[PDB]
Amino acid sequence: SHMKKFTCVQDIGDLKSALAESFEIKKDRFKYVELGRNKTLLMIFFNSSLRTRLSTQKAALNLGMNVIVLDINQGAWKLETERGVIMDGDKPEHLLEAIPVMGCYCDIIGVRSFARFENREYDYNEVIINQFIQHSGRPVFSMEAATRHPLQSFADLITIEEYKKTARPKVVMTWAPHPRPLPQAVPNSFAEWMNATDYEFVITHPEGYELDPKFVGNARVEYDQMKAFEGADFIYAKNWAAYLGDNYGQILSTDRNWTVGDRQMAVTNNAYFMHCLPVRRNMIVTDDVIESPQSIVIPEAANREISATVVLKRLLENLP
Amino acid sequence: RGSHMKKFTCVQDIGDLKSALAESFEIKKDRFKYVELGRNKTLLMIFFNSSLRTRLSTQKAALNLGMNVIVLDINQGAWKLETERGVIMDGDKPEHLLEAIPVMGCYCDIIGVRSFARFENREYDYNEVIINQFIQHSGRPVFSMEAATRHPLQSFADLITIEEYKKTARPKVVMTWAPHPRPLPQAVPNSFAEWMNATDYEFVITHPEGYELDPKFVGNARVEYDQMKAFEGADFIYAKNWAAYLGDNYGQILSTDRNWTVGDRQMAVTNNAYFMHCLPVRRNMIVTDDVIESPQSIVIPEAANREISATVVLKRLLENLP
Amino acid sequence: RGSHMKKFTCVQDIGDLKSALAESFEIKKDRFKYVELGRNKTLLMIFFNSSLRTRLSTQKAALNLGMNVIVLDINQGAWKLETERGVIMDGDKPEHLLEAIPVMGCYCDIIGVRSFARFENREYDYNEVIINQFIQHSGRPVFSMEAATRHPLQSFADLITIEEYKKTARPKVVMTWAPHPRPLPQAVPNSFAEWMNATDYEFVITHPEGYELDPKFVGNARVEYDQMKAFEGADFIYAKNWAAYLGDNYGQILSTDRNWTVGDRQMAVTNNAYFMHCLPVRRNMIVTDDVIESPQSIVIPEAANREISATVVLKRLLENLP
Ligand SMILES: CCC[C@H](NC(=O)CCC(=O)O)C(=O)O
Ligand SMILES: CCC[C@H](NC(=O)CCC(=O)O)C(=O)O
Ligand SMILES: CCC[C@H](NC(=O)CCC(=O)O)C(=O)O
Repeated sequence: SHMKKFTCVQDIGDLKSALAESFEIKKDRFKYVELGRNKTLLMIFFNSSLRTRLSTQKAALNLGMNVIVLDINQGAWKLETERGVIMDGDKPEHLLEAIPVMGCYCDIIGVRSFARFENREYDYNEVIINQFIQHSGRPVFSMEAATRHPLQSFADLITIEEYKKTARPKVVMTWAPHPRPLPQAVPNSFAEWMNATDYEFVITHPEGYELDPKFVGNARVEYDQMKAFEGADFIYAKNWAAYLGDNYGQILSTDRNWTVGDRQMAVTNNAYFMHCLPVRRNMIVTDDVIESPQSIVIPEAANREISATVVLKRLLENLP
Repeated sequence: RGSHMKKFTCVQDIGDLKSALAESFEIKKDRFKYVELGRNKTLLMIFFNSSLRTRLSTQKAALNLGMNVIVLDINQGAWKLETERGVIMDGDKPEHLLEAIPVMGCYCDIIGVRSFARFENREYDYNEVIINQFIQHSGRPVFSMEAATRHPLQSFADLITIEEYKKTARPKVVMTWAPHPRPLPQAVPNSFAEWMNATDYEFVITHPEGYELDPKFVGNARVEYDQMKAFEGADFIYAKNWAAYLGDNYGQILSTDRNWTVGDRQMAVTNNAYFMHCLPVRRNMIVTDDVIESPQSIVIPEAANREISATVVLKRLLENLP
Repeated sequence: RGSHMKKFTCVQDIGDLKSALAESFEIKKDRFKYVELGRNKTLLMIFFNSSLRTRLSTQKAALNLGMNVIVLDINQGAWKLETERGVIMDGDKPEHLLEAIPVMGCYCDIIGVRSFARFENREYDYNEVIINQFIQHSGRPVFSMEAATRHPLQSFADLITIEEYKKTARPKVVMTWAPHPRPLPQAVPNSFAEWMNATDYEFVITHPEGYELDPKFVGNARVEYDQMKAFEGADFIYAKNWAAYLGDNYGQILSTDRNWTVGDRQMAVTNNAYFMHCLPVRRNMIVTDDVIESPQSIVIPEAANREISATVVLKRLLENLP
């Protein structure tokens, strides 16, 4: 109703009407194509992106909006994040001017800023995405911040609601091996959203990979993957670098027994396989599992356009 | 057949050249006549390689039809893609082509893909594996922005331009090889041969020994190893370099013999022939500064038609969307 | 002029400043008043160098008028261009500016170009070769997004903002140099001077010894080598760095004297002068964290005006298209 931003599941409000708007748009994609007329959306990327990048633009177009995609670093000037420093080097511009400026030429702003893993507090305080909310002078929405990825999660919800065979399915989020250290933003956001639902949500990961409590909530945590997978209805695999104190942003394991393969899927209740994507085949999941019919990885991606369209619509409706 | 365009990768896709030409000139005359046809329709242009002409003329084409445009440079703004299936993705690539293709198809209505020959495996390039995967798994109509072995958008523009300047019904069009510093794909030459072979033009291909093109593209086109003989009485000169193709020289430079550089020497022997080149062009390599700057050079009006060929193709595709 | 705009590279192109500012504030008031003027008209924005403000603001401006927009980053998505004629293109560059320019002109209606001075040859930069070749060969109206020696879109933005906040009819506007770690083009300064010199303002330029600008730009503007003196009783402080321009020091850094860094010390001596800067600004080099964050700083409302200057220029250009 009165959406001023979109960085967490709280901003979307009641999940019932949110899911209603979602399926309404899936049914009539351009129904609100006149809503965003003469409204401009500025998409800012500090990181790579295929899905968010494409689906958000399609989403804005579904609402008749103008779209400006800006890849800082590539086309603009490197930004100085720390205040008070003497800008006599690498950075030609300071985030403190850049943010307000960018806000001068748009109506809504989308920002993607991966966790830098330099300082756990700096990341978890979502300093950057917050400065955009504080000084852009425009409604801001996350395209993945340091600790959350609402647009993705919202999409994960829509798709599960879409394929679930029972009213309260067992949804198991599972960790998987990866060669590089990834943020825990996707995992945090998933947990955050599944917890807002009535699903039988379970989190499984190797020892040492506990996520932030404020995110895990009262979700059951199982250190045995095969157990957690038992009778699952949906498997949401995703890797994430450590989080606890002395290991923040670190790779503690690359154990390939966690790679979601047929073995683990067999113990499930013919569960569907999900994943936000990008996905490293034969690392996170076997070719067979991802290529199998229980894999709804694509319908999942498709819904990204919907979550984004719905969010964008709400944001527009609340514009002055 | 032209009213049933499901894709656009070769000359067969365009159907009757007569009507295809008719539309081309209709649109040259009235650029935004169909600006309402693709309203709320979205085009996704995907580049795996650099581009100026295709990049710019396709977007303009899309806009002439009122479409929405999204240009994506994989590698630059996205994640590197793994092209081989079955491999363990424990390295350089975060995403696999198998997921990327379908994903991309989710957010648009029509897809345009540019993927140059990689020259790593001839079969891989000539079976057009990549471009075909986009066709098989994208879920959308796909048009080539230059694949490994063809470049229909260009050749279509070439046909339009030749039909636009030709002084006779069946001119002598000579495609000539030229020296180049790097190994280039035989896509433009192939596609040119294919389109010209589809016309009633007197088509001749001239290149040094060792640079013969795939027979399926050469067709029954006369092949002349004496550049000066080929140029005689020509009405159009289509210069373009391409790396070797046969046997052990696939994707190799056999020579950089500057005797083939198109200079006033060869042009003189022609019937005051027009000079054409798809661009980019390395001056004083492929063609002399004098020739390319000469009034017979229609290099630009040629490039300009790239907008027309793309508009007609996109229009056909729109008309055949579900 | 102004009513017959065929380009926009310098202040003469805008014409009568009075009506120019009239349109500027008309648009600030009603941003999409002419959203139908540029329908089906396409704008091509070319970038040879980085940009945040021109890049963003120009697109917004175009969208205000309902135009189609294509942003192109040569080097990134296109092929590297050969700027010199007559060379044998057998290396780094696959395309020559001589084809590229005309080609780019084929797919749009209006062209915006950004080409920073290269500091390789003073005459080459001040003759504004590149920006002029676009004007000669694009076959389209060309507006500057910052050439080697001017940046009209910025200075027109500055004029709009100074007129927007000035407290008297003819304020004292001082443009002051400032230290920087790298050599920058004198485009912004030149351009600022040029626009100020066309106003009834009291214009003063202050910089270290050795940093005198091109006389053609300086005009009859007062040049004070004592920063503190110049700042005395100022109404506006327009800080900006620039590398040497005179003889043997073209494109060089003669000084990094931090006493010139605009701080509270200098602002103190002004008449509660506003602080301005085109941006990007290196904090604690050009200006103090405090001065820029101070309430006298109108750096952002200034930047916001970039959208207006570009919307007015684009509008005039549209109104003068065939
Ligand atoms: C609009 C100003 C553009 C430019 N500034 C830079 O190139 C600054 C880059 C740096 O600070 O290193 C200049 O001085 O002309
Ligand atoms: C939407 C997912 C984005 C990201 N994943 C990656 O960046 C994976 C990159 C890699 O595989 O190297 C993450 O975990 O947040
Ligand atoms: C439209 C032509 C595209 C490409 N050309 C190049 O890759 C030229 C590169 C160079 O000149 O270095 C080719 O030959 O297929």
